[PDB]
Amino acid sequence: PDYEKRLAVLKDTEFIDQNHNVLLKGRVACEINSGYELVLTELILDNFLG
Amino acid sequence: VRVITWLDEICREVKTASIIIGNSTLHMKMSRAQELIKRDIVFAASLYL
Amino acid sequence: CQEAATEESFQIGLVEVLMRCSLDLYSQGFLLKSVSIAKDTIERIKIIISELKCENQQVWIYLSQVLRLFIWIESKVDTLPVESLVSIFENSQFSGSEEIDSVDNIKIDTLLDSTTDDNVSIACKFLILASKYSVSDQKFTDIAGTVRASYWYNIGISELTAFITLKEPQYRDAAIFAFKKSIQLQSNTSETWIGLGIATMDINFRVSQHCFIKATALEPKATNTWFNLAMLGLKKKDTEFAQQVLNKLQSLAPQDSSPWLGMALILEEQGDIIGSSKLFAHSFILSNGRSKAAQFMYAKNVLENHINNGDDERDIET
Amino acid sequence: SKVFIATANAGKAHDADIFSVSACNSFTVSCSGDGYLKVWDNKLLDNENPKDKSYSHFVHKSGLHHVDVLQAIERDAFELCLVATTSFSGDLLFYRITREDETKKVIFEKLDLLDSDMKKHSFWALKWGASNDRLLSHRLVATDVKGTTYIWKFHPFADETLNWSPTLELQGTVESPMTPSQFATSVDISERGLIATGFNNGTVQISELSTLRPLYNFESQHSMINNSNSIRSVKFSPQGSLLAIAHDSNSFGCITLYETEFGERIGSLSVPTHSSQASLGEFAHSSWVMSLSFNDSGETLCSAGWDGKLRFWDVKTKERITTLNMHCDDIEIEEDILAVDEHGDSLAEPGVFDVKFLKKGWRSGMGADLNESLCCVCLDRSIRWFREAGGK
Amino acid sequence: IKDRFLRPSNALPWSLLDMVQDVPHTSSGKLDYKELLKVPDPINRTSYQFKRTGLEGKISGYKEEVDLKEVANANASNSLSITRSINHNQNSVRGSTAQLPFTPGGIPMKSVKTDSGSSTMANATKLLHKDGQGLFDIPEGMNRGIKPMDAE
Repeated sequence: PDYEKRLAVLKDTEFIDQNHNVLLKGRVACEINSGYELVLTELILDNFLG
Repeated sequence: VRVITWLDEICREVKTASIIIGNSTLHMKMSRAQELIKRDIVFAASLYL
Repeated sequence: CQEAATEESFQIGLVEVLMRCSLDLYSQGFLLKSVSIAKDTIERIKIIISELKCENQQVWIYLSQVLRLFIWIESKVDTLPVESLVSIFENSQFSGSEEIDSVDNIKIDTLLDSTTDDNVSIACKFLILASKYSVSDQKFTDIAGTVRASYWYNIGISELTAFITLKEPQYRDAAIFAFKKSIQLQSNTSETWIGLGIATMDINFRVSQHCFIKATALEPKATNTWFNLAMLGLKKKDTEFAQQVLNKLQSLAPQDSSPWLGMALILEEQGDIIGSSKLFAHSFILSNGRSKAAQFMYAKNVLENHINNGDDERDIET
Repeated sequence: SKVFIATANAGKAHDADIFSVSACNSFTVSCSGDGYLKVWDNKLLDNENPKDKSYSHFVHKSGLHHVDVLQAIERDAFELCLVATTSFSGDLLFYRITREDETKKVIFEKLDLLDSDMKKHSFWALKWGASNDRLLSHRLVATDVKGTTYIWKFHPFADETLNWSPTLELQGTVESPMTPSQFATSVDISERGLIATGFNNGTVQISELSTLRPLYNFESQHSMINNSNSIRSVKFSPQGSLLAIAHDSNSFGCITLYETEFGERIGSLSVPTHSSQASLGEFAHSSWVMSLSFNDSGETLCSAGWDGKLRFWDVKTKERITTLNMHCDDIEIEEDILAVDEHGDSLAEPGVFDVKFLKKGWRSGMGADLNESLCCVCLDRSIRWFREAGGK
Repeated sequence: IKDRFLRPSNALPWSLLDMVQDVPHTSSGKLDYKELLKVPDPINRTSYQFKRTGLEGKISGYKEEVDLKEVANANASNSLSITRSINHNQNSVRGSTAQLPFTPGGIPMKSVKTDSGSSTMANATKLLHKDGQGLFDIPEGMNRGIKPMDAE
């Protein structure tokens, strides 16, 4: 049940799509093994890093 | 030193992901960082050979 | 090979092993050196056909594949030592086809004196004959359709390639028939769903969309099926479709050059150039001469940035 | 294979700049601008820079810029070992080895092989060859101002047990095929027999030594400058048919991979190096590159740069494994350290001249089995050694 | 003084390389873009196998066989079977997460064929089925459809 609630946030944050499969956000995030992966994933989007 | 090592691990992890996403400049930057931080005491000899 | 004079296991195995030496290096980078083996081992293969006394379907598949490294790549037209392969049919046994002969009307020993013998077309015909005219299951086991259902794929694939390269409907027709009858005789192994989709949808918008959409059933993941669906961008004209289909590709498996290439094309055709350029360059970096358009379209887009400006020669990056 | 570490070090070897190194199983020797030879011993004691286990020798007034050693075993009559060095003037003085275990008094013979007429051609980029009964003559290739390659069959033995009779000879004169007349920069042989030749205008022309055969050539990669493409070191894989070319491009270094038959550029060995601050391109090193070298197998390539950087390039899949950084402060003992040169410049990133591998059982200073050891020499008159981690 | 500046260009300056070319869109369509489109590589359904002579038969006699399971040997689709072709793009351990992994033991991976049609492709092509004698309109996952040439 809690896992299914973790899916609710993972679907809302747009990492995995609503049909429960991985998107580009989820793909890029798949490389990061650290615990603070979601913010880090969100850091790479725009030219802010450039 | 540990922190620096883990940063090397990160830059590696992000490098792949950077490539995957697309931005080549970003990848280069990651690998520029990966060039500079890997040296001397940070990655010294493993004295157990 | 020096020890074993003429045995069925060793020297047939020498074809099965040394064929992929070519393909590997082609995939890696080296072509002109590695094609030498391919050219040389054909004559050896022929020599073995009579010596070892084993002209099986597997051998013909192997030689078909080796030949395929003079079709997917066509800068080795000057070397081409495949002109003396009609004697291979005289050396080996000849069972002969039934349905495939009626489509194009080209025999085993009726493709030498052709209408203006072009070299590429010589290779293409030697491919066509090699795959289609092979012997039946003589002293070789089987189990439910493996004799003439998998072999329709061998035919249909070769014929499809022949169409793709030369642009002739005659072979296309025999590909279509092959993939229809294979479909009839199996319809569960998920390779017949692709070729049929590819070939028949060249005629009009969606006759064999039944085949090409539902390839994903027993086949778990995609490679060329979702990429070629981007042909709807001009064979129907829906722009969002073109990119929204490739989203699923680049989300699941972005490692290949193809989806990157396709998106790059899509972004280009609308309006944007710099992002498109970036995409194309990235694709090139990924592939490194894996796809055709990976090298071509890169050079194109780069040259498009340098039309109406003329930057300074003292810039190193340019 | 991964990252190497200091097995042994040295500093302030010669009076002038140490332009090249020459290593083998028995010993290692360096040549320099003042023009001397110090034959450094391989077998050391535990945790000590020898220094005095490298006996000096007088050679030339002008200097010595390139050097290489060769070893062989023709018969039981004499265990073969031979050295030859090139000068700024351009005379290839041979040096015959005659060693003792205790004393180590390696005095050389007064070797003047060629007459005065053949020395019209200079001698710049020498390179020995190891032929294990493919061609009985011990191969050797040099260059000159006119663009020509000469070989010298040095057999002291009998029958074309074995009586003493040292001689000089010629296998075949390979000239500079390209037009107009050109300066031959560098050249090296191969184990298979396909022996290409490099030039000062970026083109590498493929050839053979014995047959006097010029095969084919290819165009350079962007050549519009004054010194557009200058090939420094052409090198080959010891087993395979690949060709690793090292050449320059205004400021930057350029390393390219080819093959002997086709001669097609599958890729150039490059990484994200610094160039134009933000907008990068593709180069091997940020500064110039001189000496490339393979390991015993022919997989890990190692280039020597002008920016004080060694980089380990994987040949099987074109990508760098890691980078070893060279500084003046890497020298062990305090007295030999030269931080700043006499004309006012910090030597934190000195010019690394010649890196060269030492295969299984050559070096054995401290903590090394049948190892793939390495040596290196820099602009600050230093000489250093490295080793593989573990071994087995 | 009397050479360096006033001597004209042997090459051409990039400022005066604006009259070089024009770039047509059409090559001289659909087939023009996708030249790479193609079916997968030829299938080798059969296989050469050679057994033994008899009692203590150290390679002499032999008899052949044929095999069939899942699909072609490649990590792009899946190929969870451990006997798979090793490509020239893999490290000692890490390499890349692109190529799909090997089998897990113990836990049931639910994927049974249930046949010697009937129920081989059960709820695979039957779920994705809509209009016009199985003419699958939409690519599955999303909702959109297709529009013929009359749009533009």
